[PDB]
Amino acid sequence: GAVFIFVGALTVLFGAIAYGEVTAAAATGDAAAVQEAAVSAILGLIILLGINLGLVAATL
Amino acid sequence: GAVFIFVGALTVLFGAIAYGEVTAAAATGDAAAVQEAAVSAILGLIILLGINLGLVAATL
Amino acid sequence: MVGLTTLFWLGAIGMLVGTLAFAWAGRDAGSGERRYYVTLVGISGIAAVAYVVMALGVGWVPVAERTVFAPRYIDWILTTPLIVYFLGLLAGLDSREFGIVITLNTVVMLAGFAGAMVPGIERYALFGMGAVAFLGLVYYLVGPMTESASQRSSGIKSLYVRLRNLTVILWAIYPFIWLLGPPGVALLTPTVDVALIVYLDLVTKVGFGFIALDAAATLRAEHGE
Amino acid sequence: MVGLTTLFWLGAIGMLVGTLAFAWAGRDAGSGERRYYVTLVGISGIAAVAYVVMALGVGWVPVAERTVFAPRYIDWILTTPLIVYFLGLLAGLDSREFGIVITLNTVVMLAGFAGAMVPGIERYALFGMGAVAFLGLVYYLVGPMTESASQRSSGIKSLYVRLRNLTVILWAIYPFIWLLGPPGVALLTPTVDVALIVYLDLVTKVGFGFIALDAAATLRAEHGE
Ligand SMILES: *C/C=C(C)/C=C/C=C(C)/C=C/C1=C(C)CCCC1(C)C
Ligand SMILES: *C/C=C(C)/C=C/C=C(C)/C=C/C1=C(C)CCCC1(C)C
Ligand SMILES: CCCCCCCCO[C@@H]1O[C@H](CO)[C@@H](O)[C@H](O)[C@H]1O
Ligand SMILES: CCCCCCCCO[C@@H]1O[C@H](CO)[C@@H](O)[C@H](O)[C@H]1O
Repeated sequence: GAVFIFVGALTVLFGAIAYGEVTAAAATGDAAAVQEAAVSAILGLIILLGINLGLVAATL
Repeated sequence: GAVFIFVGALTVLFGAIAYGEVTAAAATGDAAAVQEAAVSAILGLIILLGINLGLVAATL
Repeated sequence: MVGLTTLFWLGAIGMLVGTLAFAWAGRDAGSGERRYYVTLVGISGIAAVAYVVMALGVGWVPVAERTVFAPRYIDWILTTPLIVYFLGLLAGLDSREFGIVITLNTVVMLAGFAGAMVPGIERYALFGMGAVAFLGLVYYLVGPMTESASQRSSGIKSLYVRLRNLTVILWAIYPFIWLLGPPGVALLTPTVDVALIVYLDLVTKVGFGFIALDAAATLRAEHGE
Repeated sequence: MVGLTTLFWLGAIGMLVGTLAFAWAGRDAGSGERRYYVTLVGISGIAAVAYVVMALGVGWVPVAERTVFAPRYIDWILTTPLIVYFLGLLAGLDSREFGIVITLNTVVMLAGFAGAMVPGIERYALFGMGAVAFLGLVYYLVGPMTESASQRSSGIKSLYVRLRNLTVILWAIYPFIWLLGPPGVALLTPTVDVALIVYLDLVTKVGFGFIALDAAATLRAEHGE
């Protein structure tokens, strides 16, 4: 319940922040800049999943 | 154990596929193309989290 | 160049494996369990055909600057009602009750299909029709049908609940993929859209079936077997 | 323009809230629980200062086409040993055993700091030093220290295990962020790196503390309180 909401909300929050970086990079017009922001977002989300999973396993 | 591995492995698999799309877009040189692939990856990963969470709750 | 076909083939393989597993598991099924195994085979079997067709590059429809897959929606129209049928059998529904849930389900599937093939904001009106029908279906599954299942054995009720939860929760995700995917605002690319659906389809069909298969032995033991 | 400072301020606020919560929770703590509450206050309090400093734009070091934050590593060097100390107190360690784990921990923290400030592949040798020391620390926490904790009450052993699991599992993620982040191959941008660390720091410090606070009452009841 509250945990799914917590991790889901945070993931969305992280996504928003990641999205912000991608959008800002796109504004420049440099495909390379966007790719760097995108790779960071993908890897960051994968790591975030690791943190959430670890937290759940450590508490539940 | 096996579930964390399963969802973690799949998430990494999805990330790889998403990364592939971003890289391919970057090769074109169009910042807009990269942004579209990046937004898709971020939203896709968030949805993937929803699926994994739903699956766990439905089985466990 | 096109990992799309690769994803479709993977979906086809997964559905095929499931189809064969269910068929084999029901080889010596009793006259009471028979319909269940046959239904599972039909669910995954039809899905397997749809994926093979798409993997072969057939049924691809480049609607207004977007790409939709006709076989996907045809598959849903024909397989989701079999899933509802399976759940209805566990709940112990009569002809009337079955007709109600199958009608609602069909409205959902038809709405998504029509909406996917329709350009313009009108597709959102069709989506709305499906969304409302879906809420009605969810109500029946969690309400009337759950009460009906409660009149069966503990094993049947337990299985119904497990499969009902998997269905309600995961089916609820499809409309979001539709809205965010190519059919809707197209924020998700075809590849990402297809990957997510392949995952969901395998779980809602093959996963669904394996859970039932895992409960089979316990259900037989309940009747003194 | 710079949500970095915003993330640092959020980390500062979270650490401050924790610091105040722990301080208040230990207002009427006994002479036996005292050290525990004081330690928690020190853990989150120092972290709070580090975040405020970074939020104010101080300690930012633009190492070779990358950005590292000195206060982050200084914070770790000073706070992680307090976390180990807290765990060691629950386990009931003696001076010698404490010295061993604190030494290992310091090697880890110092290695990461030096590596972050060092350009070239040499930083990976420093990372290696920290990684090996970390495995030694994990061994002590799961082995010798767990056996020591097993000689305490069930409540203490239970708390130790819960906090030890949280620590081992989450601490193991930091090296991956270091390797993939600015210090290493720089695949993660400063913003993403900082966001992930803010989350981890709050859990490993504030979450860690709240779990201990939640166990306090039960531990008192064990002694007949
Ligand atoms: C194997 C395929 C399955 C179980 C497909 C399930 C699909 C749904 C539950 C789709 C639902 C939709 C809505 C509720 C609104 C309209 C759009 C749809 C068709 C995506
Ligand atoms: C509040 C801060 C905490 C609990 C920080 C924990 C940090 C670590 C466990 C860092 C570990 C590292 C390694 C194992 C290898 C070298 C690089 C480090 C310092 C990132
Ligand atoms: C996929 C394999 C799972 C089989 C679960 C079926 C067990 C249901 O139980 C069966 O339900 C029938 C209702 O049509 C009754 O007529 C049977 O007597 C009863 O045993
Ligand atoms: C953060 C609040 C949690 C407090 C947990 C502390 C309970 C530990 O228990 C205490 O350990 C001491 C060892 O130094 C003993 O001397 C005390 O007698 C014993 O009660």
